[PDB]
Amino acid sequence: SWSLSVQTLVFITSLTFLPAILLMMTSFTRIIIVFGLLRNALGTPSAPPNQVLLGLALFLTFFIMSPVIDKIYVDAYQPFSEQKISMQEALDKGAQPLRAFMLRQTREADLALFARLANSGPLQGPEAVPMRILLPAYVTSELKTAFQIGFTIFIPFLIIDLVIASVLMALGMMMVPPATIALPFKLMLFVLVDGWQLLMGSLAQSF
Amino acid sequence: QSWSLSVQTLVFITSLTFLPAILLMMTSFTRIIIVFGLLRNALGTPSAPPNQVLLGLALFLTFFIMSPVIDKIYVDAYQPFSEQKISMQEALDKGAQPLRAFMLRQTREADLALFARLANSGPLQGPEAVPMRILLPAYVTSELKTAFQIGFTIFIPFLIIDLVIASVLMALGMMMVPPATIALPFKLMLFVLVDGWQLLMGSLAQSFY
Amino acid sequence: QSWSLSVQTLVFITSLTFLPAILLMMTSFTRIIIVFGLLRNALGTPSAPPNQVLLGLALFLTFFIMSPVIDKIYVDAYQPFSEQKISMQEALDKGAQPLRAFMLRQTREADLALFARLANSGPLQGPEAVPMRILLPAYVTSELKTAFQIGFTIFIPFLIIDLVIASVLMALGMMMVPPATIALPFKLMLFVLVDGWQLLMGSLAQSF
Amino acid sequence: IGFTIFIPFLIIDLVIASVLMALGMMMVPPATIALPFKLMLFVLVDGWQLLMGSLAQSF
Amino acid sequence: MTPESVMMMGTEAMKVALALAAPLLLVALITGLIISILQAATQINEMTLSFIPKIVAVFIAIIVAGPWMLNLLLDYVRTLFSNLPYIIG
Amino acid sequence: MTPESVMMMGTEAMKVALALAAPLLLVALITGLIISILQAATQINEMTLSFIPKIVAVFIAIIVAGPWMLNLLLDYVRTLFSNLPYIIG
Amino acid sequence: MTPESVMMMGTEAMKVALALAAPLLLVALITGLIISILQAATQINEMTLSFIPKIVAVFIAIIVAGPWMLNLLLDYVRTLFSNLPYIIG
Amino acid sequence: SFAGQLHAALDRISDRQAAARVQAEKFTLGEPGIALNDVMADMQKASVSMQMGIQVRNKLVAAYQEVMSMQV
Amino acid sequence: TVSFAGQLHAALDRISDRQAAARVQAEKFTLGEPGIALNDVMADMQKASVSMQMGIQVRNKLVAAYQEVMSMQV
Amino acid sequence: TVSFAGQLHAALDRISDRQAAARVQAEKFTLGEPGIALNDVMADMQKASVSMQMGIQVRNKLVAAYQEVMSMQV
Repeated sequence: SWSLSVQTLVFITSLTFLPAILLMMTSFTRIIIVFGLLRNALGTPSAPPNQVLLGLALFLTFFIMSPVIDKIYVDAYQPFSEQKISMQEALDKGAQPLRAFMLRQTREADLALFARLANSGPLQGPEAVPMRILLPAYVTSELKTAFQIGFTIFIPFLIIDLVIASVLMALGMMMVPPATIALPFKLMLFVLVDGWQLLMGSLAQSF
Repeated sequence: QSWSLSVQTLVFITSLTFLPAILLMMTSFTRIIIVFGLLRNALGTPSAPPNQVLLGLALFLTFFIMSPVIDKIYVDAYQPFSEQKISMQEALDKGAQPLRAFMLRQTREADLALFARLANSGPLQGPEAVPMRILLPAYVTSELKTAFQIGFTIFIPFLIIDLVIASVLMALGMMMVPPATIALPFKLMLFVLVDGWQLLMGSLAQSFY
Repeated sequence: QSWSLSVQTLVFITSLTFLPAILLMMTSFTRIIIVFGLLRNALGTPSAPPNQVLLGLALFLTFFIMSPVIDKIYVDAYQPFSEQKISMQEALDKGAQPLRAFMLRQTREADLALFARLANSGPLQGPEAVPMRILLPAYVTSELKTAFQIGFTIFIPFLIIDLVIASVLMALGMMMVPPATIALPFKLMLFVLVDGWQLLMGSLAQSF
Repeated sequence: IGFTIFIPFLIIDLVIASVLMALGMMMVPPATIALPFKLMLFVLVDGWQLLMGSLAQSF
Repeated sequence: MTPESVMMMGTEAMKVALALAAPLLLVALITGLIISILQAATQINEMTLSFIPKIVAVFIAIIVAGPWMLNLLLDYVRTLFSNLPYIIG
Repeated sequence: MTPESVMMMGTEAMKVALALAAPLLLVALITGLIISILQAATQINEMTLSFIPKIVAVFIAIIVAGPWMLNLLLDYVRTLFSNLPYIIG
Repeated sequence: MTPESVMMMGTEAMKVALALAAPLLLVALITGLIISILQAATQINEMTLSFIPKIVAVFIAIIVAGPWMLNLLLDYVRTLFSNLPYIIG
Repeated sequence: SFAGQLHAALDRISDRQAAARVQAEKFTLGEPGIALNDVMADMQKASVSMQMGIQVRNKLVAAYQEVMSMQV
Repeated sequence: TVSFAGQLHAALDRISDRQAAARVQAEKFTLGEPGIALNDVMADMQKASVSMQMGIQVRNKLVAAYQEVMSMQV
Repeated sequence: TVSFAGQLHAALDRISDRQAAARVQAEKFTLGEPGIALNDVMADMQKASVSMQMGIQVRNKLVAAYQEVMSMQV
């Protein structure tokens, strides 16, 4: 254990990187990109405010991190009080669940690329991946996953738009823009199937 | 000859303020983030990944790219500084050389010649004698040109997709259909199936070499 | 007549306070910065080069352009002051002359007349006696006008490219295809091929 | 003063938009093409000098 | 000010705009109408025929009348700026 | 500068623009008109059949003349930026 | 203060907006419909010749009814600002 | 690497603080062989080192915030 | 060709040289050297302190100017 | 014809003359020139210090005001 004043300095300094922790280490990027792509899908880039989407992504991130938060509480929050482990052995012990989660959500190709970017030859085991190699690989994997989910969301709305345009063309209309007609049908399909709750359920299942 | 401790501390803390300037004008960062600023435009989503995600990804990529230069600076210059075998002035003189070489290898000769002529410098015998005042802006100019080249090349497959989709839409008589919204999911498809992000970062890292 | 040392250092620090104003309104920083901003707007990429990169480029270009003036100030004014040959007042007066000449070289007579008539100055014989309070705003106005001229001229090739691509798309019947998406990569290609960055910086330097 | 300073640039914007859309190219952004012409109008009138003259003579 | 001290100024400004834009719009409409009538007379089925005549007509009209419109606009703006100090009262 | 200089600069500008566009616009117009005349003569009532050949023609133009339209434009731009320090005044 | 007063506030405001915008929109619609029916009668079809008279008609609309709009909107704003301190809660 | 160097610097500063505090504590009890001037000099050196660490932290945080505020 | 980096290096070297001279004189006086007087030691230390304070203030003004210039929106 | 730079120059010069006069009076008293009294020397030194502090405060207020005026968002 080192000095209390140094501990305060380090704690307040690490408090600054909270957006970095939320974005790079948790899943917040995935939900935020999925929400952005879904908003782009419905054809209305300002229908729900950016604030509301950010808060919804924050709540989803909190739930989906609740198991990792519980593991942190068991391994770090509690034993720091009983003083069986503290300072070093614990902060790292508490960060271990984050490492397990990010290993689970990271693809092998990104990790391989970032290892050969750091000349880390003897990285043989999969539970001793350094943070420098694990973090950007995890972010890239999250970007790929979010884009895939966005395309899957895109498919039904694209189908509806194409169907509306095809019926307009077949009915004889050649000048009517299909977007105006298809927008309320997109909304009634989204509400009627209750798209939002199934979307969040799938995102939670998507881990 | 060594500076006093007070002067050394003053110089160190003063030079700590130039960290964003050094990062932008001396490291790889400028080429990376700019390309990202164009890539999010090519995909059709200006929102894209958030700005901070792209900035941090560029920072990590920059650190990985400059790992050899940082290691050489740590070995040649900073290690004698910590082990008391060098002064601050000599350390500053010695540690910049690997970074100067890194900047020079990505510097186009035309820009370097332009800034020489504009500073009215005398005949430079060889690369080794190029002043930093001439190497810095020339490196930034060449960096911007290279980033624009990479971005324009990146803009190609998405243009292909947009043109194909628009031609298909117009060949069917569906003239009133805006092809941007239709082609955006297919651009996302193209970036997903080919593993666009990993391929792009690998290409950037190889480009710097 | 020589200021005491404490007054001298007070003047020095107070003058160092006004450094950004001198850079913006007495050097070539403002024109380069305006042209760079207009060029960035002209490519359709409102945030591709970060503001700090362009600011650093403009600062270095300004230093290179003003190197002869700084050399004249050093040789004629600052060097005797540093060797205690002349006092601070006369050193500042001698150092004003090269910068004043440079600013007069890049000002428009109409703006000088406007500010002279506005300030109710008496008739001035030749460029030798023009107060700095009169020359500074006129020089700033002339720099603004010249920067806008250069930016408007630069805006032309990208306008040509946009018009030709829009016409090509329209003649094919593609009524709902926006031309910006197709024009941006070609704007980048045009600027790359002509060696745009170094050419534009050389043109800005040559105009001074 | 400001709302009448705005007038010529609105005139240029409307003229350019009307010409562009009547010609057929309705997908172009009129402001993008209009900005260089606004700069041209400002520099060929001597906008800065005349604006200072007007501001001074407003008193 | 007054609604009139404003309506008159706006009317003069939009008269200037109408004078500026009248030649281009007129030649564009005339060319489009001529091409369309020629197309209907021959019963040719096409929609993109008129665009190129439109563009060359507008281009030639700009070349022919550029000095006139530019001088008119410059003079109008110059008098507006000169009269600006008296507009406030 | 004088307005006349601006008119001359714009004149060379739209001359270069027309030189760029005509190799493509002319061939597109010719293909469309030929297909439409054939359609009217054969009474094959369908407009959209005129669209498919045009693209190919346009593409053909590029692959036959893309270099030239690439080069000439540059020979203008490299001049314009080199005339920048001499147009001010 | 009561929600009835608020919703009345919105209604009257947006009816004022409707009165302000109705002449211009209706004039444009009538001009477009007239040009369209003339095109149908003459069997002429270019999408650009309907855009020409619309601008002229809508711009004349400000000449004729512009003072009325300017007087109506100013009266609305004046009354709203005068009654502001009596609908406070 | 960089995190390792930061950790080493923080450890050195905290060792400074701990040594100064322990020396002052021993001197408070009346233990022999510890002089007042040495205690004061060590306390001032520890304060100087801690202030240097604070300043370095401030500069690094400001640089990080400036970098992360760019418009891509 | 006058360079600002050279001038800054020269000023820093002058400040360091004055500080080193004062420190050396004080060290020699502590060691009982005969030809050094206390008043000279104190005056030299005060002059070195004044010079270093001037350097600090100039650095502060320069940093403020740089941070103002680099905070533009171009 | 009133120039604020002229008034600032006049005030700065006046402060300089006061400081120089006090310095020369102390110089002459040290050299043992008859006709100079210690009390007047100290009084003029303190007056010079008061004038310089007044100049410092005026400069501080002017610089602060200039920075507050010059940082507004236009």
